[PDB]
Amino acid sequence: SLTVKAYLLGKEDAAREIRRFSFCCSPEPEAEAEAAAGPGPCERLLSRVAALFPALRPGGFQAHYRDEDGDLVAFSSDEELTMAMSYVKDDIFRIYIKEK
Amino acid sequence: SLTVKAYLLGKEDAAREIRRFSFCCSPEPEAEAEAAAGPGPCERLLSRVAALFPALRPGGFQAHYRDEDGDLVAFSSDEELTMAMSYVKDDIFRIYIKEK
Amino acid sequence: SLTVKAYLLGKEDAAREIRRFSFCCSPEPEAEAEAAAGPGPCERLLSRVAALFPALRPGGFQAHYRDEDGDLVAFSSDEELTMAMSYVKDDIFRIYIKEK
Repeated sequence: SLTVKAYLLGKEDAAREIRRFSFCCSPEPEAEAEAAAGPGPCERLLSRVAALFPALRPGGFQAHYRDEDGDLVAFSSDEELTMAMSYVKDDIFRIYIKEK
Repeated sequence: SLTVKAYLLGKEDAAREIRRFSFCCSPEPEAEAEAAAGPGPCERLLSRVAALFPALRPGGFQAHYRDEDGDLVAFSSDEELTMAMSYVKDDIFRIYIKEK
Repeated sequence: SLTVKAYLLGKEDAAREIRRFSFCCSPEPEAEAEAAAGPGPCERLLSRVAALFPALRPGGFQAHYRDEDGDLVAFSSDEELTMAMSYVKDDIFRIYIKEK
């Protein structure tokens, strides 16, 4: 299991709302194309953040993760998630949620 | 029939979105308590504005109507609607929508 | 794999020597009693620290790990290792080596 921490950013980049959800270490929830048609972790995470942060649009936001440099990188692909977890050594995945 | 015009207000009180819906001249849509349990026009209007203006909360907004003076009066009662229509002579009811 | 960082402490608790070794995520290196006769991780770690820190005795030292409070707890049992790793979220296990 891996708890993912999300940080909501308003206009002054100030923490509006905080919420976390339990995630599986598994690559993807489903295997069939009826349930995985390419993505998996990204589409899963972006789903929870939507229901968790109703303050903004359901799918009208980008999640930005810090890199080795610290800069924000708006991720939106499973390939980018596998990389983002490579940074964190612990079982906590922090990310910066922003509404488009 | 009576078309109700709503004006969405952001932070700078600037018209974000515009949308209208056809309303009935009738007092209330239903008569039974299963369908009218006190309110009628207010609850009906506030319902449409929610589905029409998804940009904000479903029921986390107040509709303000101009008076004889011009000032905004956040209405939220059927008794206030019957009065608001008394101002307009035409078949067009304008109101200022604001998200709480 | 899990890199274990060790910190050598002299008389003034000052970092004398620094050295790291690659460890396996596995419970124990061997299964037979000829190779595991109770311990496993502790006996393995304490073995490397000895060859790595020849400055002191081969088996005349105690390794102290920080707890939730931060205090040092001289560990010397496999049961204590499994717990020590539970603190660190990353893949880096830090410990304070002291010669008896």
